[PDB]
Amino acid sequence: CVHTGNIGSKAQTIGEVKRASSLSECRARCQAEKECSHYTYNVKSGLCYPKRGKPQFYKYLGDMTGSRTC
Repeated sequence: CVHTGNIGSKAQTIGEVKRASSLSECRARCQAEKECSHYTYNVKSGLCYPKRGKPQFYKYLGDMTGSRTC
């Protein structure tokens, strides 16, 4: 649900990519958008990708995709 994985999602980010100091932060960033079904937190650059709609998973080292909430 919210344990790293290193999987990126090709699902459209619901807005501008905001950087998050933690994956936890990016979770709250997803909790913000009602459309957000999951988020891809790129821990590597520290970027948070709150993503809407259905997901699409790919192997990206650094991308932690939390399924919105666990």
